[PDB]
Amino acid sequence: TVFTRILDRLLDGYDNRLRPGLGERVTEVKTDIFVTSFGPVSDHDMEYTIDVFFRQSWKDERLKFKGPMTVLRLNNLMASKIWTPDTFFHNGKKSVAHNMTMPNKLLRITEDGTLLYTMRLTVRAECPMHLEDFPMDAHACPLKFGSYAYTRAEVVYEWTREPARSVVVAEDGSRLNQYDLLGQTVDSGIVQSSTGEYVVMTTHFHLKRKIGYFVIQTYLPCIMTVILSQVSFWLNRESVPARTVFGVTTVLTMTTLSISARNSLPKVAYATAMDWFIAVCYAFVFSALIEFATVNYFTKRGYAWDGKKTFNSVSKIDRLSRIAFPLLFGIFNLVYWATYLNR
Amino acid sequence: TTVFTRILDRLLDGYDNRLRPGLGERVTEVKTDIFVTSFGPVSDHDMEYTIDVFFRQSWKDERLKFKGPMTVLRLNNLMASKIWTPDTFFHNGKKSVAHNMTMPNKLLRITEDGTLLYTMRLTVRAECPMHLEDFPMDAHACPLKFGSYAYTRAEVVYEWTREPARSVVVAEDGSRLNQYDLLGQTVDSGIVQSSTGEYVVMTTHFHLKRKIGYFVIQTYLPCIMTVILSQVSFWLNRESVPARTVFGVTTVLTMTTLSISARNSLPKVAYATAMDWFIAVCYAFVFSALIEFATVNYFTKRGYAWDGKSKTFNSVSKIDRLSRIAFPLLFGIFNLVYWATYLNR
Amino acid sequence: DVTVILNNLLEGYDNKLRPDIGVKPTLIHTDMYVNSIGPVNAINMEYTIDIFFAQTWYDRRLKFNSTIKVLRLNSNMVGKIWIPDTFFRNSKKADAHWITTPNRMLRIWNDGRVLYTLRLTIDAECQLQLHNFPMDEHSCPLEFSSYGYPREEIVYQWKRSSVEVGDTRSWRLYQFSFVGLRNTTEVVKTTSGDYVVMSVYFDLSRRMGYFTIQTYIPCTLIVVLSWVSFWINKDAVPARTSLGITTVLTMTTLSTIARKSLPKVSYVTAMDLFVSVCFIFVFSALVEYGTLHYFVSNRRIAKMDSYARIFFPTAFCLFNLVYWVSYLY
Amino acid sequence: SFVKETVDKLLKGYDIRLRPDFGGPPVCVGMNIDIASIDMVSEVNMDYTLTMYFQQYWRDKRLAYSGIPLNLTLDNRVADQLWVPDTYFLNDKKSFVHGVTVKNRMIRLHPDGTVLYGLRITTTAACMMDLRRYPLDEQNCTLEIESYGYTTDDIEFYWRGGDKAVTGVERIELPQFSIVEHRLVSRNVVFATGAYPRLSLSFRLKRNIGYFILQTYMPSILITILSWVSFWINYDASAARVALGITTVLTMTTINTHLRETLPKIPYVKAIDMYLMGCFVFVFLALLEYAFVNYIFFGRGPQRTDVNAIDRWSRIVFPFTFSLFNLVYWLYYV
Amino acid sequence: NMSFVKETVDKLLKGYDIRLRPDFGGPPVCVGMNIDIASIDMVSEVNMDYTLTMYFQQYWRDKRLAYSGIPLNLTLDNRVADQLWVPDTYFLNDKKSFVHGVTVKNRMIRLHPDGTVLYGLRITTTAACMMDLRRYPLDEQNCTLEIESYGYTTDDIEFYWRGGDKAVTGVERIELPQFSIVEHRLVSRNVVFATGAYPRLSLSFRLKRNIGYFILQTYMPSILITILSWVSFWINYDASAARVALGITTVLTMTTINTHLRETLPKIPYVKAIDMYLMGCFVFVFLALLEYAFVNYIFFGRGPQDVNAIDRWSRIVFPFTFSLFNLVYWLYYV
Amino acid sequence: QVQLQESGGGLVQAGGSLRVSCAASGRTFTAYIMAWFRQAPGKEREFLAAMDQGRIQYYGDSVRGRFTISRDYAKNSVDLQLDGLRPEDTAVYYCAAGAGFWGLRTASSYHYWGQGTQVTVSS
Ligand SMILES: *[C@@H]1O[C@H](CO)[C@@H](O[C@@H]2O[C@H](CO)[C@@H](O[C@@H]3O[C@H](CO[C@H]4O[C@H](CO[C@H]5O[C@H](CO)[C@@H](O)[C@H](O)[C@@H]5O)[C@@H](O)[C@H](O[C@H]5O[C@H](CO)[C@@H](O)[C@H](O)[C@@H]5O)[C@@H]4O)[C@@H](O)[C@H](O[C@H]4O[C@H](CO)[C@@H](O)[C@H](O)[C@@H]4O[C@H]4O[C@H](CO)[C@@H](O)[C@H](O)[C@@H]4O[C@H]4O[C@H](CO)[C@@H](O)[C@H](O)[C@@H]4O)[C@@H]3O)[C@H](O)[C@H]2NC(C)=O)[C@H](O)[C@H]1NC(C)=O
Ligand SMILES: CCCCCCCC(=O)OC[C@H](COP(=O)(O)O[C@@H]1[C@H](O)[C@H](O)[C@@H](OP(=O)(O)O)[C@H](OP(=O)(O)O)[C@H]1O)OC(=O)CCCCCCC
Ligand SMILES: CCCCCCCC(=O)OC[C@H](COP(=O)(O)O[C@@H]1[C@H](O)[C@H](O)[C@@H](OP(=O)(O)O)[C@H](OP(=O)(O)O)[C@H]1O)OC(=O)CCCCCCC
Ligand SMILES: CCOC(=O)c1ncn2c1CN(C)C(=O)c1cc(N=[N+]=[N-])ccc1-2
Ligand SMILES: CCCCCCCCCC
Ligand SMILES: [Cl-]
Ligand SMILES: [Cl-]
Ligand SMILES: [Cl-]
Repeated sequence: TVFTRILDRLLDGYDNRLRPGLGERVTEVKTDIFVTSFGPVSDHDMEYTIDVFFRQSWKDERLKFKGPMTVLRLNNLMASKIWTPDTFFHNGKKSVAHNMTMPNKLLRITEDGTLLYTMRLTVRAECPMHLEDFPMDAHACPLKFGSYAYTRAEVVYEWTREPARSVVVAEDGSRLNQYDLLGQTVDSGIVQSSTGEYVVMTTHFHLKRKIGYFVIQTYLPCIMTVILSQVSFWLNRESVPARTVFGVTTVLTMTTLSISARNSLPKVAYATAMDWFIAVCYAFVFSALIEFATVNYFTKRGYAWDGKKTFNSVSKIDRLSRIAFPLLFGIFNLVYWATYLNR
Repeated sequence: TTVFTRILDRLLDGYDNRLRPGLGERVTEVKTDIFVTSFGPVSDHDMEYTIDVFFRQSWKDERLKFKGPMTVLRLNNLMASKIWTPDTFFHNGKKSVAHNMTMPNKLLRITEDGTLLYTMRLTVRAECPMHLEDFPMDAHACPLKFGSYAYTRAEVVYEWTREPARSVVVAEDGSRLNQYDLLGQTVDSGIVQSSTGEYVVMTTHFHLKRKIGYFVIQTYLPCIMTVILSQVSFWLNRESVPARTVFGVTTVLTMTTLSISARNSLPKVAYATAMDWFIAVCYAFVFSALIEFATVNYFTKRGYAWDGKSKTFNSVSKIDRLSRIAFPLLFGIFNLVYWATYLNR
Repeated sequence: DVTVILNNLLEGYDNKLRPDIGVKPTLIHTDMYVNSIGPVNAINMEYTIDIFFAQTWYDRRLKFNSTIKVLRLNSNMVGKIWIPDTFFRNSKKADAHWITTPNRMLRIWNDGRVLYTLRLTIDAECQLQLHNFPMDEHSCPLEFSSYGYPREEIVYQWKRSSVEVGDTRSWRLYQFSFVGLRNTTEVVKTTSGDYVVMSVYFDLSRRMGYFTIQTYIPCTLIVVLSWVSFWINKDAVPARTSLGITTVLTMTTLSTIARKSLPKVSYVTAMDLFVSVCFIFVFSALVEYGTLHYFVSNRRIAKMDSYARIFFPTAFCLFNLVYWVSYLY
Repeated sequence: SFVKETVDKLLKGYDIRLRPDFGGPPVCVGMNIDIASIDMVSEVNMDYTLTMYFQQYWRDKRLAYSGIPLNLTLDNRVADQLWVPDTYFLNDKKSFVHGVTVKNRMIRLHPDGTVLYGLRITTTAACMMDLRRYPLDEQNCTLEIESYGYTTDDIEFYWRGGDKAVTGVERIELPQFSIVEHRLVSRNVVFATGAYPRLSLSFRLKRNIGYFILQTYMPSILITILSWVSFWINYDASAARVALGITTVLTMTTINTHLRETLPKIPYVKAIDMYLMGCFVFVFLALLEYAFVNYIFFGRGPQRTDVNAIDRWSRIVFPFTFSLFNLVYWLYYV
Repeated sequence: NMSFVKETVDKLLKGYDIRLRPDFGGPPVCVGMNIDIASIDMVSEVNMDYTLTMYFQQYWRDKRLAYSGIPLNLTLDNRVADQLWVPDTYFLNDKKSFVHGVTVKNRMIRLHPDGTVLYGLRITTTAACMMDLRRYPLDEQNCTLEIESYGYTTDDIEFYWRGGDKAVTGVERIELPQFSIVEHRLVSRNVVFATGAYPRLSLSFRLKRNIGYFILQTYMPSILITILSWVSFWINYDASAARVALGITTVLTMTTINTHLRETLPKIPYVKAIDMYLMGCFVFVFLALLEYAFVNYIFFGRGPQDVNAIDRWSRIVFPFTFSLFNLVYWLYYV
Repeated sequence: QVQLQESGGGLVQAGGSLRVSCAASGRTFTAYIMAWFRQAPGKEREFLAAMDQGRIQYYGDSVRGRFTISRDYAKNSVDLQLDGLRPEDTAVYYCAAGAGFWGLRTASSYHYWGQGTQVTVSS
């Protein structure tokens, strides 16, 4: 009875087309984010998903009410007749407002006139990733939001608490498979545009890719293939079919490994750290068979050494290759791993 | 014009669309018939099929009687939404579409008697569970079940308009199947009890048989030829150690290439299908042929082969002689048993 | 104060009528800010672009005398006033943004000037000519116009600073690099009438870093690797045969990735020409030994290895000269 | 002012539930199509996606106005207050009207009462495809235009500008297909219940063979020729002829396995499968040839028709039978 | 009789305020919930989610809707739910859910004379399940569904499973392709916060993956290749062409198995149990090929300056160590 | 081996009620259509009832309203509650299970069958 009377007399003379304090002050909106789940990061789309409880609070003098209760609760129909901030995500791609089984929104009005607007959102935001150090790369995915139509002089956004404590990520919410969430940086700023200056609230979620999968799928098979190609250096020079098959099949193995490695990586047109490692391994396996061609060119006798005439001596090229090839590959690995793991 | 407009305005007077016709008096009977314009693609990966239908429903609402020069009316979408219609839903429907291009593909006609004919054009994506144990020689009866969502058997009952077999009609060019052949449909009705009550369900099973020709050329023939190729090495001389060693491993690699590609044609089931056993048996024969040579090579004394002009030379291996008969015969026995079993099913 | 102004503007206002209808064409000044040009899907012949699209026009029905010089409003009044029916002609799929509110802006000045902006994600059609792939350049257009109003009713015009781009390094151009921007205006005749069509052209050049490491270098090495048999003695029949046939198998494996990201075009691309020629060279290397083996052992041909030691490396080097000079210069 | 009075008068008393000439002759609706693009011709899904400007022309005397020598183009929202034909596409899997920046819809009123109604529609129309001759197949995909609730007594369809109603077909470029021709059909589907109008737009698409020559046929032909090289290799070289023979079999398998992934999954026998399987038999028989040669010399040698005769006979029959196989294959499918 | 029902229904909704919950100034409204799981499908490891279609029923008593004189349960039209108060229940882990709308929206409102309201909904929900796949494919997963009120605490609303542990039905009828539902569990609890306690209902399933698919497709082919690499140990040391070709082809075959299983298996970018087994078999075939190089070097490199002993030692250690590797692997994961 | 064993049933005085059960082993029939068939001596084999994975209960016209079929998917069994027994019901009651291809009322569409159970209604 008394509750119903209060609800009907709130919107009498209320104009939702006008922000609170229009021509009198600047509408201050206090926002805090509760990240329930940092959703999957899509490298192929340069986007990340995030499920949040986006909360916004502001004061509207026009909605003051005197009554038995201090907090009112509005249905979605009545909440659509009240001015709300036009907050949008600058880097959002396709965000979803959940509607099961009802609209996942809640508007509360206090007696003083303070509104609490909370909604459950699935935000797909753009994360520009420079994959040149893949898979040993780290990315700082941003989350920028602010008012679309109201400039800095009309609506200002602030964090409800200290910026560090305003954005809260659930302790058991990480939905990341190939990434580790290293924390977030919370800040606010001003962006100047052709439609005026706006207040932008930014959050930078820092991520580091986990390298364990690529070590056992890409690096280890490639390293063992290079070792296998260098194994043929210890075979006798007279076994021409054996070392020839040893060379091409290792090259074919490197081709198989290189093709599968690039399939998982998103189709960038530039070279990543994994591409250079495979290219060097490809050259080492290629050089192993070229070395045998030079060795075979100086083999005088086709017959091999017997168990007990003149026999071929061990190639000096082979002896130097048994040291140069393992050393040069070992040097490359130390240069490669120290260059990228240190970053 | 004036008479027609007068009836439309007068019909909705004192009408409550929240109540089914005959509420508290009798049972609302709905006559249903289906015209299948196109039986769409069947997805084995999702175990679902798409079907395009013209869904026709007919019931009697005494509250909508009228008298006028015309005998049958025609209501627009706005007026049809103000009249009670059955809450028909598809029990196994996953995500269906009601077409509205360019206008809502619906039509509601009212006879002076009060009979309402409701037609709508729908695309239904139903789920068709499959027993893939006989793949690719399997046959499925894909169901299409529908009925009232809210009204139990004591409130709304569904019946087929004509005889049940003649109430579901498939267009002669409707079949849009690539890997299946639609053999026919059986039309029936039943009863389901749930936590909310007992409901009438109208069912239609579409019987599909999978085409086998594609898998024979792509999978069965290459596997059979690979197994024959592995047994061909038995006719090579035992002194050709590099030749028969290359023969054994490369046929195993060939089987691996064929086995990987054949598996991509089927969704991830957790049981061995008919094609899975064929690949495994073919894999064993190719594997065992290479093991056979390792035994033959172990008893080869001399490393030189017989020269045409003629010293002592290796005799033909008894293991090779026995394998030239045993291996082709065992594979032939497996093929006859395998094809007799599944094709008869 | 503002409430009375807003009500009077809509008092007796017909949003079904274009401003200056029956008087003169409605001039609409259009701006555009490109947030990011998304991926260029060559298979579907399309690309994604995210823009802030701004339109400015004068509506004398929205004049108001007041101390307030401009009404900075949200999307609430968008459906109450006349809005241009601007659509993108090459758009395969376009979306607006509705999180957390309709991403739209409406600003009205006291002299009747209206500023209406919205945020749009567009999957615009772009027919790519891939004859020079992966050394190809494209100019993907973004065309928009009115849907029902011909040139006698709505005329669009670019401002001087119309199309503005941001960082251009945050864009999702994995395969391409943004090199330039062009804005044009034209009139297109249809069955309905003559329409003013505004086009924005984005010039993109593909980056060849991935194709060098993954396609050109591996194919080049295999061709060189097939030349090893020329220095192998002709008596080594198993060695030269296995070397010749394994390189062909390896070359076939690499031919899988030659045409992967691009659609099934029926014209020869630059990459397909390089891979096909490399396949012919490794094909001829095995055939060269087959002819040498038949005439020497199986019954000047006997000096074919000496000729192959020079002819094959020279022919492939000459091919690389013609190939790279033509496509890169 | 006067235009505003005219438009308000037209909509005042207008009954959207009544078609033009409700009690009289059927309303004649003219249709023309401007096809923006055709894409996503899916063999797997048996459908194609088409974007078009679909225009409908009809006369409504209730919307006739005098004194204004202009054709009134109104806001697209006025289409909800006017009667429009209940046109639908019979073979439409999924279609939508574009809605950026507004709903891509046009209403243009003419002083005589003629209504021009335009819609920008992207429709996924379904066509049954016979792919037994793939890739040497010519498809024919149609678009059926019909009235859902009216018969020929109430509505009639025709192609406005009969043979030139559909435009933009010549400007369509498809990476895989070539549009040989398009046809316009206007007919009344006669039933006992009633005659229903229908307009039919059909295209004949010819698949381009240039892609498949370089990707499928030429790789298979060259590998088959390589299997013949072992015929000229000496019968003594067991490790060379077997390695050449079995690697070409593996190479043919690699081509077939790769093509099974890069080509649409069409699970029935096609022309492309017959040629790949035919080339697989030739490389399989070429490897069987050496086994017969090896068995004759080494198996039936000591017992003691000619080893060199079999190789020499194979150097002619294999090239001849393969060329004969190509002649039968290409003539039957081209 | 029907006229009397119509009078009752209009009387109930006259003066009804949807914005207020039942017993607004009194005890919390107790909402009883049952779920009829029609099906569970698309248990995805890549997306860490599962899809289920269910009949979601909610029961509560509203004295404003109690009626007398009618011994029937008033099943009203589904659109009457917009004129009644319904709980604001949502699913926490839900990623994308919808209510089916063919032919109409799949919801029901059934009123009872005592005032009980039955609110039914047919919902397909894609809920999120974080899966620990380190034991894949020998892993048991735990998929939950969390139901909560958006804006009501235990002071205003309360949740309970109607029927106890029989609230959720249809779990026994679910047949998953690659999973087995070991058990389902119902949890009713109040999430206590500083502001207040929030009711929550949890429905959790325990899925156990079936190993039959992976045994015949992943494990057995790798075992056979590893055994084939041991054939080289029974071949004479001087047969360099035979032993190297066999050893290097088994390395290539293992790579082919691993690279293709990478595409076939779900893209899970971290170490799993299957990855350990495949890498273990790859090392064994790597050492077998490396074993011959040691044998070859001993005879030919250190010769002029027992190879049979090395092969004899390899014929025992390799089968034994691989069997030891299998025993440790299966015991740790099974 | 897959075995279907009909349990319960026998001679019954007219007006009694018999609940015929059918346990299944060797294969879970949760995705199969379990049905009950009747074969009078010398006449034919008659479909009585069927229940599928979706709990849809199909009944023959001669036994509709009298016999109730139920399935215990957890126990992999199907039950037939016989009410309103008449002397014409004296026959052998069979338990079947199959995919219902071309069927769900045809005996040939069921691959798994029970040994039968003699239910005699003597009066
Ligand atoms: C065949 O059937 C299908 C299915 O029914 C039809 O598809 C439907 O088409 C209709 C008509 O176009 C749409 O209605 C409008 O929708 C827009 C867009 O918002 C909705 O849709 C968004 C997604 O659309 C996108 O994807 C779909 C596919 O999924 C695609 O089809 C579409 O083209 C587009 O690409 C949703 O994201 C959005 O959800 C968000 O908002 C919800 C609340 O609205 C909220 O619950 C969600 O959580 C989420 O936040 C939403 O569903 C609406 O904007 C639009 O509403 C405005 O315009 C209509 C015009 O008639 C008007 O009546 C409304 O009142 C409203 O206009 C007011 O607000 C404007 C914006 O603020 C303002 O500018 C106006 O001035 C006006 O404001 C005035 O009134 C308000 C009070 O109302 C007052 O406060 C102000 O002060 C002022 O006085 C329509 O609802 C359907 O959405 C669409 N549905 C689907 C599933 O596609 C299809 O068209 C049919 N085809 C044929 C040929 O018949
Ligand atoms: C990729 C390698 C490119 C090499 C390019 C350069 C290739 C190049 O110049 O080879 C010549 C020589 C080959 O030496 P290698 O030991 O292989 O061959 C011996 C050499 O030919 C002797 O001269 C022969 O004895 P003789 O005097 O006739 O009695 C001897 O015959 P025999 O004992 O059987 O009777 C042969 O075995 O190599 C080097 O000296 C190392 C060069 C640097 C090697 C650097 C390796 C990294
Ligand atoms: C998978 C195969 C498993 C085989 C397992 C069983 C393996 C097993 O037991 O091998 C031994 C033997 C090998 O016989 P095989 O013909 O290969 O070898 C001959 C044999 O060793 C003679 O004894 C030698 O003659 P002798 O010393 O001078 O008098 C002769 O020397 P030569 O004439 O060159 O001078 C050798 O060539 O095999 C069988 O007898 C067939 C058994 C059944 C084989 C069933 C095969 C299906
Ligand atoms: C084509 C001209 O642009 C526009 O008409 C336009 N439309 C919206 N916005 C702009 C201006 N601009 C480029 C924006 O990036 C923009 C940033 C904001 N920051 N906040 N919070 C808020 C609004 C912004
Ligand atoms: C018909 C094509 C045969 C190709 C054989 C290549 C080697 C020829 C040696 C004379
Ligand atoms: Cl991730
Ligand atoms: Cl199909
Ligand atoms: Cl790109």
